[PDB]
Amino acid sequence: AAMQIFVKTPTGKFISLEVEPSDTIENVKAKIQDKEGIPPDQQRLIFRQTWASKQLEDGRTLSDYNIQKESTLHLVLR
Amino acid sequence: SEPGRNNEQPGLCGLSNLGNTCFMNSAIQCLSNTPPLTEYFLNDKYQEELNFDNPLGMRGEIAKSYAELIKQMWSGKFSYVTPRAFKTQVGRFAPQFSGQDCQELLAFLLDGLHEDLNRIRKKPYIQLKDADGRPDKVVAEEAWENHLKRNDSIIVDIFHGLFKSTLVCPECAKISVTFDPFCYLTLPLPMPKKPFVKLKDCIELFTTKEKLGAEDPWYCPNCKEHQQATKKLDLWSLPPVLVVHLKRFSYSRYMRDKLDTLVDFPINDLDMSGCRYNLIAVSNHYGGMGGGHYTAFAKNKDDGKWYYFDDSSVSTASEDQIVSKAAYVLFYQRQDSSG
Ligand SMILES: [Ca+2]
Ligand SMILES: [Ca+2]
Ligand SMILES: [Ca+2]
Ligand code: NA
Ligand code: NA
Ligand SMILES: [Zn+2]
Repeated sequence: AAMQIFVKTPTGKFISLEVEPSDTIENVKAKIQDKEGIPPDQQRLIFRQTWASKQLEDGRTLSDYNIQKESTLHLVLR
Repeated sequence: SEPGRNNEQPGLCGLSNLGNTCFMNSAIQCLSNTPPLTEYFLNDKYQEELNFDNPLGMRGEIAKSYAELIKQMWSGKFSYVTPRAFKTQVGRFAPQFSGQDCQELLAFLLDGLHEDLNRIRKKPYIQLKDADGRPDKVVAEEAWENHLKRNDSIIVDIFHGLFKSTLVCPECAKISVTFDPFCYLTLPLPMPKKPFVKLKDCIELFTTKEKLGAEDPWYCPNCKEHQQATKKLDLWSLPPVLVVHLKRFSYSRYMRDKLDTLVDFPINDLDMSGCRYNLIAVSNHYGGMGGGHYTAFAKNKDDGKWYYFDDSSVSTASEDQIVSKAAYVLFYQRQDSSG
């Protein structure tokens, strides 16, 4: 089940995360904190698809957004 | 007795500006004059399809308050309404529209109406695939079925199409083909600015192979890195209502101007990928110091005539006025048959 996804920071740096589809958005924000030191309350995560630009919210899973292996999330400071 | 309450023709209803909300009123007028969508709400088809538990939805509140606004605008009891209740829900679920760009609000409403009305109540997680050498019809059909397994709504029915995406890694030359849904198209305009361009040329630009910018690389699985691949899009399947956004804000921000090209777009019979489209609505943008002003042209479904909507004011229009440099978002409806 384990898979790699990427987060693009505002700098343009690509973070690599190890996740599972069942991981919560809060847990993803925690993993981003572990690596970048950005507190989760300041993180805005966007999943840019060809038909939607969805903001990932606490209480959902990566699976809720159909995040795929090697997907990229955009991180915005806000 | 009541400002705005006047017996009027249904749909000929303006929207008060709440303070820089004309970007929202213009979008609403385009959606209001999308006949399959308005008819769906006025006939109360939405009540059975509200999705209150959708983890990507707005608890049904975007669809509910949109439906209530549409019912006011098409009741016949108003010359304009003040969409406070709708604007409150938009700000609640998309606070970026508080204190804007008409297109970005449209994208949000198309997304929010879709999820609030999504017929899939328990979505399966689906690993999406690329072509892997299979014929285009096979891969496209699989992609549409995968889309429908998670996304099945009046918004999908009306607005969602498919294009074929071909990505080529510049380093390993691997080719990756996917079929990807969309709910509107953003068309580039020629750079440097030309004074006149047909809409078909901007569509041609859209389907031209372009190297991805260094700010939007694509992960190559072979190289195990993000690469500046080239991306080529082909319009594969076109929806009954095609929303066409003209990318007028193509200048770097310091220029503080837009591409004011006269884009000549058809009123009747825009032909694309074997489909024939007719214009039903236009969002206009007029330049101005504080982000400018948005208005709309739209064809009324009950009398077939064109009208101009400027916030609370509604007036008759002619189609000869509609192609102007102010045109920004175009709504096209597919013709049933042709020839
Ligand atoms: Ca029509
Ligand atoms: Ca015709
Ligand atoms: Ca004409
Ligand atoms: Na952690
Ligand atoms: Na980009
Ligand atoms: Zn490669």
